[PDB]
Amino acid sequence: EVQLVQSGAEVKKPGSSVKVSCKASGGTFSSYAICWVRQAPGQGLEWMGGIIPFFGTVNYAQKFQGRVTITADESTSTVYMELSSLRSEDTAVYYCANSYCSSTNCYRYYQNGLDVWGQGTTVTVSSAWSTKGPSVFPLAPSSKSTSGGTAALGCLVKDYFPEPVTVSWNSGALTSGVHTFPAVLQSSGLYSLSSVVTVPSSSLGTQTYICNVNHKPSNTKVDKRV
Amino acid sequence: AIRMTQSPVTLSASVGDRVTITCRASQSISSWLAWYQQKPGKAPKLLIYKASTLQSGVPSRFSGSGSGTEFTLTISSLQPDDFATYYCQQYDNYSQLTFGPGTKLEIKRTVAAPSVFIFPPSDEQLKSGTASVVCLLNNFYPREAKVQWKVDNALQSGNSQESVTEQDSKDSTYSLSSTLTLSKADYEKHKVYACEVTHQGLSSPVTKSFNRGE
Amino acid sequence: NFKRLVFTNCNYNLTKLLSLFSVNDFTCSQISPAAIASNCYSSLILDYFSYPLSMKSDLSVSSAGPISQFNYKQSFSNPTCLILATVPHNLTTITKPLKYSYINKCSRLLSDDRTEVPQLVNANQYSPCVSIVPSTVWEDGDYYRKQLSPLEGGGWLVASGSTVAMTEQLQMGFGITVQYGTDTNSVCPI
Repeated sequence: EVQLVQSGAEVKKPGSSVKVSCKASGGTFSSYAICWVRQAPGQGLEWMGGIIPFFGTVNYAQKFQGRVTITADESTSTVYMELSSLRSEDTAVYYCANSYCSSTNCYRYYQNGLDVWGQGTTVTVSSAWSTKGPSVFPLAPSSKSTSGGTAALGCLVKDYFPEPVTVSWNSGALTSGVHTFPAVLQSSGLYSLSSVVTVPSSSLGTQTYICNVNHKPSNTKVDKRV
Repeated sequence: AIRMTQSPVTLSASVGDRVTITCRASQSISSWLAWYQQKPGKAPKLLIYKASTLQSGVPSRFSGSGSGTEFTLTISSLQPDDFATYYCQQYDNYSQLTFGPGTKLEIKRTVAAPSVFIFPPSDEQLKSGTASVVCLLNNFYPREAKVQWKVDNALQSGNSQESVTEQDSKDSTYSLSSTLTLSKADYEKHKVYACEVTHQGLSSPVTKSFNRGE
Repeated sequence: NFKRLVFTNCNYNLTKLLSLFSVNDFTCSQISPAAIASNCYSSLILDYFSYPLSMKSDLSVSSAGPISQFNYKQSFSNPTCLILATVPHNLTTITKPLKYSYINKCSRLLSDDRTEVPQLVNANQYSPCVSIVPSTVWEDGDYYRKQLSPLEGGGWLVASGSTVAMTEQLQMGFGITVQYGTDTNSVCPI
């Protein structure tokens, strides 16, 4: 039962240097082989850098060749991936996987199975964008829609650089008809997203709907009454 | 020297239906092409190794067969847990483990027409100096939904931000949000705004337009 | 011409050579990939030769490929590990030759040239044909026949070589044979 633990999410700058540590256990350190892969958000999986810790031999993807250096310490069972000249494309999640351990039933050092995976780290690249506070902008109800049965209203979160925010409606009362949209990076180097709830027109007049936004890095909770 | 082409992405299979996915290597690896199941937002999981044997603990009789460049992956019975993005890895001559582009697997259901909405920027938002126009599409089974912005009946390019939610487990439906990209200036130049979505479910193209709102 | 180095009664660190290179293949027959490095034995033999990584299928414990029969072989009884790797080229210590060459055909051609019986090299021995062959094969399927004197044994002794060609970077083949000993296992890795 091989076990892999990876570093916490790190936010840095383009042109900086990133060091992510992959720690392993539950399998012979000399026998396992650590392979580093990068998954771009909403994109196909790619592999950058393959290293055998005991041998110390390193093979790198042609696209990332000369930009990624991987060093493994057998004594601490820690593998460090070093990337310099950071770019916006680099932002993604990084996974380290140890091939099946040998010493009994293997002979290609990979062969049977191969890869167990790790929790992963989301590295975010910001040129000068420090932690911002999310601003909730109301979606105006103009009563333009002629459909009584379906009325849709929402809150827009904007002006927050960090990746994770969570928004509840009516303190989580309505979990039906909610369509939260995944945050999207924009040229201004920050993420923005909107959460929408569909209610009958008669209900909208009778009850008020509150969107509550929680941001871990900001540590700020904002409630907007619609 | 090594490149990977997978089966057409977004294969349409309903639960209980056989799924066949094939990825072709650039050259003749012959004996090494593992299949990986990736759950969205999470770590990948191993499936068939060398494309000849199942990894311990993989159920549903995942079947992988083939030789040289050609390799196949067939699931006789489909289950809700089974639906996930599927990738293939080329190994041995480990100069470059090249992951395949991958194929998304989604439930197939009757085409659903998308509800069309549009949200005007609030007066406080205008006072902020931010101008955002958002059109919301909802409940459309096909992933493809080309969305365009019309000002004075003219298409706007590079002014669109698109966010698509994953299919609901309960409804298997998709929603699309399009944004103006927050044109802080030049909003004064144009008095009209329109958003149009092209969809198979819509009998005719439908445009939601707000002019001089409020 | 596989260069052969034999190491006796010396402690080691095989990782130093591997870390310098970029390894692509490490097949260990009858043993674990690291078992040879982790456990220590009577003597270690290391071979290095100009062999194309591209002919991965040709290099196998059992194959009908030409190298097995003529260019190179390893003892079945002893555990044998083969490493296919690549120098980074950052080091200028190792320069590159012209092109890779291998013996496609080594056989006892009769004085008639009708019936032919193939000559198959055993493990640990250079092929009889390689003495006739030089260092590199200039053209595809070059064949060399040496006039044989009665003192040599008479008949026809023939040799053949085939072109492979080489990429910018260098592909090399490594052959490792490990011998167990009753007590003299002194070659090894508060």
